[PDB]
Amino acid sequence: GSLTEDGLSYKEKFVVRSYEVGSNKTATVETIANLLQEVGCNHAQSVGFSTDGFATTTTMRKLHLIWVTARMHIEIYKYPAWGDVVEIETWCQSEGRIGTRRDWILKDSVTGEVTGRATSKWVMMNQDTRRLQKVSDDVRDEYLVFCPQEPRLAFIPKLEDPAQYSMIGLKPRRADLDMNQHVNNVTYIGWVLESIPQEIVDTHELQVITLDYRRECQQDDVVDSLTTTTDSQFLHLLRLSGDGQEINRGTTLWRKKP
Amino acid sequence: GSLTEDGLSYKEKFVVRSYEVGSNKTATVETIANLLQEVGCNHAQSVGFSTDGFATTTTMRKLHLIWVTARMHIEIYKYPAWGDVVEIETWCQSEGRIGTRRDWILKDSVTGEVTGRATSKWVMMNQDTRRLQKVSDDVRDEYLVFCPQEPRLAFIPKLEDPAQYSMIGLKPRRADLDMNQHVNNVTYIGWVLESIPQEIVDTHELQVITLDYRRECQQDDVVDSLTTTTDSQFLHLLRLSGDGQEINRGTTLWRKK
Ligand SMILES: CC1=C(c2ccccc2)C(=O)N(C(C)(C)c2cc(Cl)cc(Cl)c2)CO1
Ligand SMILES: CC1=C(c2ccccc2)C(=O)N(C(C)(C)c2cc(Cl)cc(Cl)c2)CO1
Repeated sequence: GSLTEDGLSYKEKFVVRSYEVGSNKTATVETIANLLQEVGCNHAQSVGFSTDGFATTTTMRKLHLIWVTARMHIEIYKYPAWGDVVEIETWCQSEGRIGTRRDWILKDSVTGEVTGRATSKWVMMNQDTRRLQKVSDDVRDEYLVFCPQEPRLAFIPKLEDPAQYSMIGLKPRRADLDMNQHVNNVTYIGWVLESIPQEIVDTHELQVITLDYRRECQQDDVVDSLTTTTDSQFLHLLRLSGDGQEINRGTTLWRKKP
Repeated sequence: GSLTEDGLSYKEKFVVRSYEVGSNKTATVETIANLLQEVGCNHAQSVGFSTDGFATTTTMRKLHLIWVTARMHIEIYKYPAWGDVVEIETWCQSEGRIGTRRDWILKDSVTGEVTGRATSKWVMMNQDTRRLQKVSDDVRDEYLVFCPQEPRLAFIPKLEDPAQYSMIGLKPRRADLDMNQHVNNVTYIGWVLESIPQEIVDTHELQVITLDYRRECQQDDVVDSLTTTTDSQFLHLLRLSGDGQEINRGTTLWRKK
């Protein structure tokens, strides 16, 4: 991949792999989320951020601050097949003192058609206290020149008991942990979807997913995935085993297979 | 990637991805096993096999047979870092009537130094009955021309109760199922390693894994991973939760970091 002409966005091509696809021989939404993160990480490395975190700025490192996902919104018009080339363009925008927003456009590299779009909201957290805080001038100074400064946009209630559907006792595997031994953001997507009935997954494609991130799942945590029906639309809640804390809430929109 | 000069092997380069690495910022053994499968799948497609199975020949389709892994043996000398370029060469050889053998060599793309090797034995079976079939002349005729004909080589007891270590209630998620709707062969590797104590994983690197595949885990099955100590060496057993039907047995060899 590489920075675009103006150095304010980053493009990368990916060949969809045999193990990245599900029943339809098309990329899973988990694969798409992984590719989105990869092109985001590669953008960060191309403008000189260190590999030790997600675009931790010098001052963020001294103050023990990290970027964490508040929200992820993905819309897929067409999932690319095994062996297809997808091109993903990504950029990051400052959102004043609240945090940063990373956006993505997915294209079929052969046709140039837009096959999907994504947007994510990231906030700053003290890595030690897990408390959120406003982006200071000092931190913004260290990344604003890498961001388009005119707007460039690619583009949830709490599930009530009883849930219509559930998948309980979901556990992180060592493969779900990133370099920092934190649960990968993409695992949460997989967990949300686990409580959708197989009959829906077998006959529908996921068109839209919106996830709110409340709290991390640790390596030794156990998670329950809860789903209620609200094209089919669902409301989602991930919470810790034992009526523990909410970790995620979300919605999905599914379209009938063709 | 592409077929090599003589058309009897396939090479592909991979740039190791951010999410493919663990603690040391080097590729997981699960990532390496996935890349091995991918370069194997891409070889199959380059010599004309369709995506509907793992290199199902015309006659295998008529007889309702598929290739399944009987045994996987991987040795890693050096796990490549995030952003490193690894080159994998792969080829397939007939094993008389027993089945096929796919081998892999992993190299540092820049130095040509061999960083790993793998070999796998694959057998023909009806997925539903699990009944094994010796490779007939008619099936061999449909793939032998894509294989080197002279040998080219890249290069287990049942755990007794009680196991020293265990991880119980392991269940496949939707991402663990392949395009043909069965549990990915790499999931079994992850499950085996789940019962290795954290203290070993934190201080050691996996140098060797040998897995014997006894029968498939279905989408709704629940698995127990059992490990006993035998450089540290372990014996491994994956069995169905409840009835204790054997799914896999294996051994691992770990070196200090
Ligand atoms: C400085 C910065 C950038 C950033 C901004 C402009 C250019 C490159 C990175 C950035 O993308 N950040 C976030 C947190 C959005 C990010 C997202 C992703 Cl999926 C990967 C990385 Cl590794 C990081 C925040 O901090
Ligand atoms: C015909 C064939 C080939 C084969 C033989 C020569 C050239 C290409 C494929 C082959 O590789 N087979 C196995 C089953 C070993 C294989 C392994 C892998 Cl990791 C992927 C595929 Cl998709 C299949 C079996 O049958």
